[PDB]
Amino acid sequence: QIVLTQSPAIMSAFPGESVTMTCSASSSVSYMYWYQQKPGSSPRLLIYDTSNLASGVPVRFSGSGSGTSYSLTINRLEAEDGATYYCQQWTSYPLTFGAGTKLELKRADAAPTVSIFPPSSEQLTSGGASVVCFLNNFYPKDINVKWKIDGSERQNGVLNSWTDQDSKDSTYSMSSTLTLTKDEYERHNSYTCEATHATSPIVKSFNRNEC
Amino acid sequence: QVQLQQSGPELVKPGASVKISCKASGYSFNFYWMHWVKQRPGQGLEWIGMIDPSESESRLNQKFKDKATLTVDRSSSTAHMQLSSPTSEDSAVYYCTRSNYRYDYFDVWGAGTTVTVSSAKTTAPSVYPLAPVCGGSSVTLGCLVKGYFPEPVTLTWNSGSLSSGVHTFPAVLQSDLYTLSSSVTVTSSTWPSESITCNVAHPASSTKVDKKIEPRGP
Ligand SMILES: [Cl-]
Ligand SMILES: [Cl-]
Repeated sequence: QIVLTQSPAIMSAFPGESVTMTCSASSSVSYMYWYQQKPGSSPRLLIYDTSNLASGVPVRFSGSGSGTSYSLTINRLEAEDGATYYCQQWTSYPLTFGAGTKLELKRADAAPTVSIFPPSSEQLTSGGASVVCFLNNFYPKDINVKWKIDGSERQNGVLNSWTDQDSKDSTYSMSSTLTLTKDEYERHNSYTCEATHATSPIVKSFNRNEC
Repeated sequence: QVQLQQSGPELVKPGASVKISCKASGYSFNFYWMHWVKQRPGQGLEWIGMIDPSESESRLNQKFKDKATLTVDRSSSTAHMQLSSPTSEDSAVYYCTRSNYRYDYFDVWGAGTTVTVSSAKTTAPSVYPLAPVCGGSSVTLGCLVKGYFPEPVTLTWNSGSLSSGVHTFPAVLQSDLYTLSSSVTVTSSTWPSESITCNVAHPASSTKVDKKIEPRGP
């Protein structure tokens, strides 16, 4: 029942920065182990017996510590290093991991490329109507997407999904889907999706049945 | 050539036991302990327990004492984990992972088995084309995969031949059904003269659909 407490929970840095994350154990441990988990893959051993690098782990990674306090350092972060990092103890059963530090990357601010799509004919035959907007290749992650129907904000029926940070260009992308009934879709004219963060918003719109 | 091969995604209804398998290869099976690890969103990594294949000695995390049963089939170099009376709390990715002979670490991992414990019905998606309205250097098209259960679906563009400029967004669950979408961006002169088709498979419902993205007109 050795509880491992990792801080910070979430962090980000530019490539080139030195980053350190800590793992505090509720009672003394003999060694700390560190695992790296990139989104969508299995955890992989990074550092064992406190400071020994696993086979193939580059020299930018180091581990240190003793007693109840341990740390992992990445000296000159690289874009590929985005992952969640877990410490792990093998001093007493049950074996435990910390809750992880999710490390992401910083880059230059980038505006999204925004594309809007009306309901397909196919969907309309089923009696439903979804309007979709893609906000692609932007930074930072925390963008606001706002839907308007005939110029009134619509918040109900909006489903958003972000991609994991891109491991090559450090951008995010998101898809926003507004679902209405066909009946409701057919009684309004303009559909707009608006992307804002800090200043001018990016606005894409269409008018139903105006071809 | 050290590997751990895990079984595919499982859907089970609450109360119905689930068994997942982990086939080892490229090493001498009896010499190494096999561990199991549970991963749920927001809940990091939890160690379930371990088993010695040599004589099937096992040790479990007390948290899972009445939940998980670990066995091995020495003849087929396969470890199994069985979960009794599952609830939605048992939905997770489960990894098997081998411990190093000399050191206290996990040195090879399987790819994980995703277990969904749900009473929701297996449902086929509807796949809808996303083309821009009537009428830049590029054009973005898309594909909306709406209303399936359980995960996963697989989505490709032009059978896998269009792989760059793609964003396929993680599914989102709403009222027992998932919805996913994908975007593809090409040079503005590429489409519609070159066809672009979304290929979607949902193995659970034996659904395989190709949807050509057609331009919108009057
Ligand atoms: Cl079913
Ligand atoms: Cl749905």
